Amino acid sequence: AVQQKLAALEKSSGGRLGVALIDTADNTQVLYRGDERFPMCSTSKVMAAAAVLKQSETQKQLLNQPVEIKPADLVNYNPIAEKHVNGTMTLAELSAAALQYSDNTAMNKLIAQLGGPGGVTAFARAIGDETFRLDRTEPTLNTAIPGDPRDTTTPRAMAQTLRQLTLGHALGETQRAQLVTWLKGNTTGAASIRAGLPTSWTVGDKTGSGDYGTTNDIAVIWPQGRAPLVLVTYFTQPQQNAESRRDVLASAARIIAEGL
Repeated sequence: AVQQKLAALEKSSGGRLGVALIDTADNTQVLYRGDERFPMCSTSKVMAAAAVLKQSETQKQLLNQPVEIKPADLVNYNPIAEKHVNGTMTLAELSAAALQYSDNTAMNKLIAQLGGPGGVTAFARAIGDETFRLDRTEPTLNTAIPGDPRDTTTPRAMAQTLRQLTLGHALGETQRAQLVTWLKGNTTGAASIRAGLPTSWTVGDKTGSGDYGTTNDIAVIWPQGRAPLVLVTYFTQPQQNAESRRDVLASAARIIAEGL
């Protein structure tokens, strides 16, 4: 009934919906188009941040390293970086800004720290994620062009990776805790998965948004009284300037919750 409910939501929305739920109490999965590729957009900021966290396991003062923010470094959405122009931000501050405010300059700095998009993909591969690919920096990674494999992943692989990063051991203990702290402090997710879930649940999430009305969210969820969950929702639309449909992600989370 869950797959049918999700299919009906997709049909009503006019778009293409991808869902993956992992219930870690019993490791059950719920997927909808779970092996179809979707543009990741700013949800990629999770992987990049984790990759920097991974680097910091073997470079101890790495998170505290200042990075210079030049005027020319600013892109299309720089709510935090725009205040440190002609200054510096440490990698911890950049990671926090990327994850919790979706600052695209912060993301580009994280990518640069990793040696380019392929460094993020290389981190994905090193932790056993064989589907993720990051090809471009911000803002062009948000073009979300139908069928373009660049900067895409699948809901299933994204859910598994998010589990390894936040509940599994792809990262060291302190690094996993730091990533969880960052996700929990996200400021942009109130209207996405969170809006479809009971209000007493704790949620760490990362939203994303892009062209083709691309509207994404990936979350680790601690329900009241039960084992955590991973829920990824990737939504995209047929027209390039389509408006974001975050309510669709909320409705998918609501459907998925009623069956858990």
